[PDB]
Amino acid sequence: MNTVPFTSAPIEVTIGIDQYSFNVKENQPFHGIKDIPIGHVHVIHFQHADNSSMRYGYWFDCRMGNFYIQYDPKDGLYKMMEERDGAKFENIVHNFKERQMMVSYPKIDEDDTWYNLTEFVQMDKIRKIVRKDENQFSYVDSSMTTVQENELSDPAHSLNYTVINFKSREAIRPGHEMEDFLDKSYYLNTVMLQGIFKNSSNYFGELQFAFLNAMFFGNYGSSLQWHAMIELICSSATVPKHMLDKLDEILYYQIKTLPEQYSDILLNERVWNICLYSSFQKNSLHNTEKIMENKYPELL
Amino acid sequence: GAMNSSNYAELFNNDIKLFVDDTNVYRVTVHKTFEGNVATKAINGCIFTLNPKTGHLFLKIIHTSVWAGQKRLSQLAKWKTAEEVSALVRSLPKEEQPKQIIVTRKAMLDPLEVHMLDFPNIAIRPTELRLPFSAAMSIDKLSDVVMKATEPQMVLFNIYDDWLDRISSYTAFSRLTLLLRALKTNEESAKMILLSDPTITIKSYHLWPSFTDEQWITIESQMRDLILTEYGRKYNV
Ligand SMILES: Nc1cccc(CN2CCC(O)CC2)c1
Repeated sequence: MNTVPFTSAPIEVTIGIDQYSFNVKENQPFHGIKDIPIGHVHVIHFQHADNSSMRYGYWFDCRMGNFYIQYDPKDGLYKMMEERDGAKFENIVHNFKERQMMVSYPKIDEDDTWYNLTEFVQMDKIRKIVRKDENQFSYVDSSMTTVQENELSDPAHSLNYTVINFKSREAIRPGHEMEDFLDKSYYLNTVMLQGIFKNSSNYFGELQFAFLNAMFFGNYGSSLQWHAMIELICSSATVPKHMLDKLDEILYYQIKTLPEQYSDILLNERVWNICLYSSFQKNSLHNTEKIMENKYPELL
Repeated sequence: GAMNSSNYAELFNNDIKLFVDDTNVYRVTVHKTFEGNVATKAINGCIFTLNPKTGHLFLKIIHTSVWAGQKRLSQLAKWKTAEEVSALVRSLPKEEQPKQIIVTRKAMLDPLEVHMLDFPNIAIRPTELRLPFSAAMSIDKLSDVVMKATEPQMVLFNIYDDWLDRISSYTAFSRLTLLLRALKTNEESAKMILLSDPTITIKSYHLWPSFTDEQWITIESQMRDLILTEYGRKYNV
């Protein structure tokens, strides 16, 4: 079990770790989060009590270093940093635990939610979507735009998701215009899976990461990307059987975890109704269709 | 954006543009079978591709053989249209290629966009106008070349005959759309109007009769009256 200590909490802030969150008051004696499960990426995220504008946060993996949080009063935010002196870090953590100034990552033992949301998400792949190579952790916020968004303006602060565009030469083979537009299997299997992602696990990891940034930061281009990656599979007549089964599990847990009051903005009516009821794969997402109908029948 | 009443004069500026109408591409008669089921028999069709500034009509005849063994023909018909329009553009010299293609039905937008991906600078536009180009098969010489075709064929016509020697393109297009609206609302009456006088002939190289300027004003009045009436007989007013 790993720990992310906090130097202090000088401003009132709601702190999230994965799907958990807690309120910390201005100058409350808060010194971090302990008992964080090893083996998964994690995200620690912030919403200041004053300016609910800009949710922001950090993706990290505790196996890749010792990370802590420190408020910067010049830039006005909680920053993640790496401590390279390992003895300095154990001593800090051990003192803060001894004084019991840390919250415990509150996982229920039966609960596989976080694993299920991050099954294919790898820190190495996150760092290619979020380019900041001097850090082992990745900053994301509500306002960052995607590469595809910038094509339709700061490149260093962009989310470099894989561009998917159904009316593009990459998607459409010359002389197969109608075939490839109505059945996207070529684009999914050859262009994207074989060509770009190499395997379905990297595809799913990007899809899961886009969902999580949409959910935790309200990042709009991330939501567009998550829906595009669903629609590309659902609009392919020929999908490996293992991918469809895993997609049904992936989406099931995403829909299960979404806050009910945010379904109005995070869920695209056209994609979901097309995917569940019109597409080639309309009959292949049994778990997802059942939870969607019982939880968001209005959308449909 | 879409073409509508408000930006109507853009059709007659000097940027090359084409209207594409696909309403006569896939044409069928519905009939009963010996077992008393219903079946379709396709007949020859056409793509109606028109330069509204010049009167140039690229009439691509769609022979029934193109449907043989195919499924979902109404859907294929929009993609076949887009393939043939794209092939036409590619066949034209660069300085004759359109800068915009306006489709008369919105379901053509995606098929044409996908077929024209090689031409990113050609704008594909819908229209809010309810243009009467479906009535082109009520023009006798156009209907005649479609029905006689034994193979795929492109046939070229000026749909304005020689009108542009005497009138502007705006006025020529208004005349054309009036004639075609009349033919669509009441074909028999419209054709009676155009031919009632035997002394006015259609030149061998023309589609419409050789009316004088005065006779066109009378003709145009008669077609207006028809369209109001048939709107009477239809809405009882
Ligand atoms: N659609 C189209 C394209 C180019 C030119 C013309 C004019 N053309 C039609 C009649 C032929 O006897 C020769 C003249 C029409």
